[PDB]
Amino acid sequence: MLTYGAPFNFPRWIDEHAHLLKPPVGNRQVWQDSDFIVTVVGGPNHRTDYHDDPLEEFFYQLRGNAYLNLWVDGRRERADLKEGDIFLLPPHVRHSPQRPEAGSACLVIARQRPAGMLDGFEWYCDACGHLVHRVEVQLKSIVTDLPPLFESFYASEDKRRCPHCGQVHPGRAA
Amino acid sequence: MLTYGAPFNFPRWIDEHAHLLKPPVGNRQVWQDSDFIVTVVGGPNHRTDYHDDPLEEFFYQLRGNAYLNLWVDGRRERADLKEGDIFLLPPHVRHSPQRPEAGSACLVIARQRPAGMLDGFEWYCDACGHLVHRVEVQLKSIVTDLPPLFESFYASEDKRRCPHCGQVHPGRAA
Ligand SMILES: Nc1c(O)cccc1C(=O)O
Ligand SMILES: Nc1c(O)cccc1C(=O)O
Ligand SMILES: [Fe+2]
Ligand SMILES: [Fe+2]
Ligand SMILES: [Fe+2]
Ligand SMILES: [Fe+2]
Repeated sequence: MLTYGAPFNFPRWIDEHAHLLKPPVGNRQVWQDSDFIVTVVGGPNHRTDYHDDPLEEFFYQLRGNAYLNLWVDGRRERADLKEGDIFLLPPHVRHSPQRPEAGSACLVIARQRPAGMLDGFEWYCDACGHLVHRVEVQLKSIVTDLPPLFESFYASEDKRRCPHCGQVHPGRAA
Repeated sequence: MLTYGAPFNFPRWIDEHAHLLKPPVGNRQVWQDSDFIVTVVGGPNHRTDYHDDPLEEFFYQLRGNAYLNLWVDGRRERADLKEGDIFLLPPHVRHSPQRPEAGSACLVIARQRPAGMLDGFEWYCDACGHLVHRVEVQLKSIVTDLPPLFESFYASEDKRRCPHCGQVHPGRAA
């Protein structure tokens, strides 16, 4: 049967769950236990991490504007997500979503990762740009696994200390 | 780098490629050679087949309305796709997309199938409902593998002959 239920109005669903799109991530999954992970992300969010997703991610900015901070070579870049843009992110491109606008909404689609395909979360030095800290995880929820991770980074000066220049990353106000 | 290029305006892309959304399928792939198969489908299309997709499919009806004829038990059903609806179709649910409206557009997202994960295309008897004909394929393009398949069904009375009641399926005007 229709395991994921019947079709429904998306604009109206987003209006109804707007109150639930909370920071740091601003996440919300539309269907549970499905192979496609379909989420709506709103603003304002708070992200200092770069995600290393080992699969592709699809974006469609439905309301408001946002941008992804990226590493493209070793260079800091930004891909803008103006209202109405779509974007397909290749695997492993480090990205840090910035969602400043209240009432913002972006459709974000990813797939369940196979066992032993791990996500990376990375922070980089503000001063020298060297990698400061990386955690790899077998992700089981993009909604409710993210903020505990950021938490233990923020709460610890040794994790935030650049191993190249010794600058201590600002953590939860970067 | 950004293999699939940078973000771009989706409404405008659809307007620009509207002339290309041709029947029977009405298909068009946004990015090539990617793991997510992201297509826009428009109308009017012409579909008599039921697709047995071994992975999930995501739908977001962006412009116009459409419906999927389904088999849910062994029962013929219809899930309507009114403008603005989203829908996640489970694996293997037989579906026949009907897109009657000109200037219609639906975002449809699927994944590349692994080797040896085959798609099924099926036709059913109008009179008795028995399965008339099934082809399994290792799909390599959802745009440009579909219509040749339908073609050899339509062009052949033995393929269209119900093995239960001997009724010959109407083929290319069903
Ligand atoms: N891209 C994202 C991710 O991988 C996890 C959570 C949120 C987002 C986003 O785009 O905001
Ligand atoms: N669902 C579809 C598919 O699997 C192939 C081609 C077209 C569609 C559609 O929704 O029209
Ligand atoms: Fe991400
Ligand atoms: Fe540093
Ligand atoms: Fe299909
Ligand atoms: Fe029959």
